[PDB]
Amino acid sequence: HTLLASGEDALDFTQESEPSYISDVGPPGRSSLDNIEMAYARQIYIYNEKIVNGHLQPNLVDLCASVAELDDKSISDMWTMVKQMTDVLLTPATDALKNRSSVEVRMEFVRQALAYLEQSYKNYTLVTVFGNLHQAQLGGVPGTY
Amino acid sequence: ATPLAVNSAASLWGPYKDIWHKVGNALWRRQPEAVHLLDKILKKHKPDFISLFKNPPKNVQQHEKVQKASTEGVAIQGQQGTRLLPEQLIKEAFILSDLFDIGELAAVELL
Amino acid sequence: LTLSQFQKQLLEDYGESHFTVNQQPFLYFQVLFLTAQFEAAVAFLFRMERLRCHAVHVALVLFELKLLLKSSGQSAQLLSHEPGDPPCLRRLNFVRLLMLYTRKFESTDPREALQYFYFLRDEKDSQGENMFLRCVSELVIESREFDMILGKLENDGSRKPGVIDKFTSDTKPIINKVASVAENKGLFEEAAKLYDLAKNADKVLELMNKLLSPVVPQISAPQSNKERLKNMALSIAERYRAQGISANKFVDSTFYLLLDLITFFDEYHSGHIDRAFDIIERLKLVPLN
Repeated sequence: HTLLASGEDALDFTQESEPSYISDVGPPGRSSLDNIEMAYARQIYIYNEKIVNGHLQPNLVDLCASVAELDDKSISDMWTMVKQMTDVLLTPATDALKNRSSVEVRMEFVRQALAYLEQSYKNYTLVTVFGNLHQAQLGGVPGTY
Repeated sequence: ATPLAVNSAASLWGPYKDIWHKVGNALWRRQPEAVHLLDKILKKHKPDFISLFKNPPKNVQQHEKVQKASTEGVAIQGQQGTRLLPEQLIKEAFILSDLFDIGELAAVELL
Repeated sequence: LTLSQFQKQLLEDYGESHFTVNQQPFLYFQVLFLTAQFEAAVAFLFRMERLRCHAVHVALVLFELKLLLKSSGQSAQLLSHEPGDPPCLRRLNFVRLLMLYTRKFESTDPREALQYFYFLRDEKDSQGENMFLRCVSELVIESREFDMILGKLENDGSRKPGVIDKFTSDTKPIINKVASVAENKGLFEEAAKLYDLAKNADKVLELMNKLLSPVVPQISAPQSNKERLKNMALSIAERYRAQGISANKFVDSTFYLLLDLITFFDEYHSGHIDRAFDIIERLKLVPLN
């Protein structure tokens, strides 16, 4: 340090000169959002930019569900349920009340709701069996039977 | 005029007495010069009271820097340039981190 | 059993007092969502403090997937039923979901309040006014971030973009909507800046004449309302004369005559007196013979 702080006139090397290490970033004052609403707002930024730049419209379910792959398992399963209840082969009509009143789409909502409730009970029966294997007597045969 | 706001969430004592004494001067001493300070401090620290006693969380981007503080050194609010931290203060910061579940930078600001 | 009977039975005849909502809220959300009552499920979930963020993002999903039944008027409650819908369905006031969520951060995080209002890009009211243009015109009017949101004029009279230039290929209708709401709030210096930012050139001078009028005879002290409005009016006059701008000539000639009355008053207040004579005999506001 003493060899560089004796250096600027005859040793041709590093000065003690102003090093601008700090970049433009979201100011760490109070922004009144919280960690979760800021992660959601960031995923909405990551949604709107793709529409503004003329890209393919992304799935907003996966961009929102990746804010529940974080703190709260009950919000993660709530997003898993919202995903299964939005997995619907909707006719591209100009009218949401016609699609929500369709017989076909109301059958599809119940077909997905039953599939969710059945895989929920399949997860519960799996966890009940794997937690109690000595009672369960599962053996080497994979299948729901 | 930027940056530096980066780290004014990590101090687990300095800001909390800064609120408390200025609350006391505004209320129990009834001081007038403290009222346009109180408004600005309450419009600052509304997240803090919305999460009473909630720690700043641990982060790999703090963890790397605290472990590297014996070579690369760490930037501290108020202080010009990066402080080289002793291996003792580094090991003491990870101890406070896993004793309280506070962020690795917040453990260093507390030390 | 039809789905319509089961939807009603859970929402109306059992309800929030059967499903112990203050202890098992996700179970009542699940009961409504698996019965496809998505609007009622959101208008439930959005009541609870820690869950409003999810209730919005589920509504944004249901909106872009065009599943969300929309309530047909701004003034409606957060949930409604409309005079034409099957009696076991409900509708959400989607605008009123957003304007009760953005209103946590409208005055601190307005960059991202604009993003939540961009889902109103397509949306309109019963007058035909666009709900993105409306909600952004209420946002900027209380956040006051005019330079960042709406962009700026730099000293040449070019326009620097703001955050809003991501969301329209013309900002002029929005900037005039905000300038008009600022004028109706009496924010006349800000309305004048916004009318120049949109180059509604007459409306700038229609405000600067009113602003200079009670101020022209005042002493030009440092930081005074005279010295601010004087250098703002000169900044506009230099841009206008450099860009070849001229207006409704009764407003236009009033603007320059108020500027030369400021040079008359300042050359009088300096004690330079004979200069103020050499100005007023040119201005011919008074007779001398």
